[PDB]
Amino acid sequence: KSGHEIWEEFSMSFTPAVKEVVEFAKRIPGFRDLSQHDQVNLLKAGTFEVLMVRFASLFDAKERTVTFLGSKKYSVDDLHSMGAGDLLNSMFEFSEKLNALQLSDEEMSLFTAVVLVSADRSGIENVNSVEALQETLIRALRTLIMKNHPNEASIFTKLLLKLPDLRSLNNMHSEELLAFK
Repeated sequence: KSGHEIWEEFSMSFTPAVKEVVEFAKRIPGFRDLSQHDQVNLLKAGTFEVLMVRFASLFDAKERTVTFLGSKKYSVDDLHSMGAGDLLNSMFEFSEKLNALQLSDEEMSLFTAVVLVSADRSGIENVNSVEALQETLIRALRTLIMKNHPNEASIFTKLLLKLPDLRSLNNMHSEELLAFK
């Protein structure tokens, strides 16, 4: 219910959501050909970030209300009372900005590929391999946004900036989330 009891609505979700990530990444072109080490280490290390990008749809910047799977609604303007970490706050700010970007289906999910393969290299053997792939996936993402967002160019680089921002969200707020299973 009340104050910080909102983590039960976000709780239940996103750890079940862990595995949607693994299949998604299964469809990523070239992923399955990376070292079995790295693929999992990369999944392990960027999953959280993929969730961030992916739960941005949960928030309605227009109505300033996130809606969890199960569809109980709150408000970023209420629950910042409510004791609701400051995470879901941080989640607000990030997601409406990325939401403003008005990506498309095809784009939003390519961006997401690039975000997984961009995951912290720390646990990774073949980084030179993993950068080959990000740089390729980051190819398709340049022309698609130039294609679909022609005098809207900036969207491309404004996406490359979201990345350490997610880096940080991850290394700031991870401790309390994926550790559910």
